[PDB]
Amino acid sequence: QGTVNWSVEDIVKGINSNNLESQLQATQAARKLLSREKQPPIDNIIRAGLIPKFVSFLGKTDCSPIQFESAWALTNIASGTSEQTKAVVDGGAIPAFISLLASPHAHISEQAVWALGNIAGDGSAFRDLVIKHGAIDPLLALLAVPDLSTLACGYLRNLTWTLSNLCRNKNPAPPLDAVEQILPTLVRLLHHNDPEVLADSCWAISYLTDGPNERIEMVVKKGVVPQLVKLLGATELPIVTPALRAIGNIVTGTDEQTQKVIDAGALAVFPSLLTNPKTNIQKEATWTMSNITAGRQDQIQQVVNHGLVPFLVGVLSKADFKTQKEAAWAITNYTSGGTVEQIVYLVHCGIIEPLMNLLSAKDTKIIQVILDAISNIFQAAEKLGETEKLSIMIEECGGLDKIEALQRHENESVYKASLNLIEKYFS
Amino acid sequence: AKKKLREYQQRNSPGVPTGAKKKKKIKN
Repeated sequence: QGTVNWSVEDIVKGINSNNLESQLQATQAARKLLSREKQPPIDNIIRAGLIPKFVSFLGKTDCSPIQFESAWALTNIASGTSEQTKAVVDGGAIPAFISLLASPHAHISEQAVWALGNIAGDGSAFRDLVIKHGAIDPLLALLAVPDLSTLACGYLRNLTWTLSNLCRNKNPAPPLDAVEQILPTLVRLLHHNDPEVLADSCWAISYLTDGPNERIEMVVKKGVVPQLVKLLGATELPIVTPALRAIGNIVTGTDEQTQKVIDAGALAVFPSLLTNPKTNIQKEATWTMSNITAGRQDQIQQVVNHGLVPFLVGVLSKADFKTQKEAAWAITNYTSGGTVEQIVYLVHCGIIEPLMNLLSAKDTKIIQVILDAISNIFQAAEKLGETEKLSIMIEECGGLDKIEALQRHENESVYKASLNLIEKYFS
Repeated sequence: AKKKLREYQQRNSPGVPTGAKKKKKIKN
């Protein structure tokens, strides 16, 4: 009841009082104001001029509670808009929080970890500014223990989450040397058994692999792909989501980097991923499939062997409409790279009729994707004479009507493929 | 050719999941 709902005016009167204990009470009252869930008055606290005082209290080494209270208060200002985070940074909080990482009070260090996570989380400029102030070495030193299990769960989760914000954004991506510094302890967190540490470690890896191939390689050469594939089969949705995002990012790289994903056994998880009831998992799993079917013929062959072509036929036949696109892409890239035997196998699995059904959509971009795929399929059946059988399939499922109704379309690409298709195979 | 996650999520996000960008502390 002592510090429950102070007015900002009372907080200001206490913080300006020349009594350190009065300032502590006012700072705790500020922290409780900033901790309530119904619209905490961050902007009023900023306008009263309290941030420099809070930042100054961070250095009060012989009053450890006012360090904690102002650290917590600043953490929650930094949790708001970019403008509010910037107010914390402009008060000089970054070097003061980094000095607090080494505190003998675990709860104070943890709070400095958290506040730096919020600042780094605002974006790449503050992320790189936290890095330039030297935050990475003291953060990583806090994880330099023989066994992470001796650390308190919340502490470890907070360190993992803040390291992942140092890995996060993309224009620009984090400094190469900082990524190299963090990765080894990140690999270690990826083997820790706590669902939240694992999820945030997968998020970090997902950020690091979202870029050019040299960035994927930094991660892939640390050996994490098998562990990512294991995490891909977790029952915790907060784990599979970033695990799948990372795997999907890695298979956007070279054929060789894609192959490590396949070597690691990832394709065996896809029967359940391509039927997963969370539509986002199923969308991203199908996108990931479309970058594997863009690979080599031996890689397309592995998709066949794992029985994933009926699963693509399934997603094409019935799924979220955005997911059906990814499946259309998966098919068209398959048709682009595959052998003739692999391509006619699509027809044997029933690809034709769900492709024709999707010609009824309005998104111009897929009529392209789809008509390309049937162009490639006709072209590969032609090398075995099976052009007629395919033309009657497309005719019997009402796909012929779609293809020819389509050369009155508002696109050069649509109706030159439409009308091309008709002359060699429908006359 | 392969489509990176930015081309992926160009015709998909907003709505694509990510970790927590910022975190408010409400309890001890």
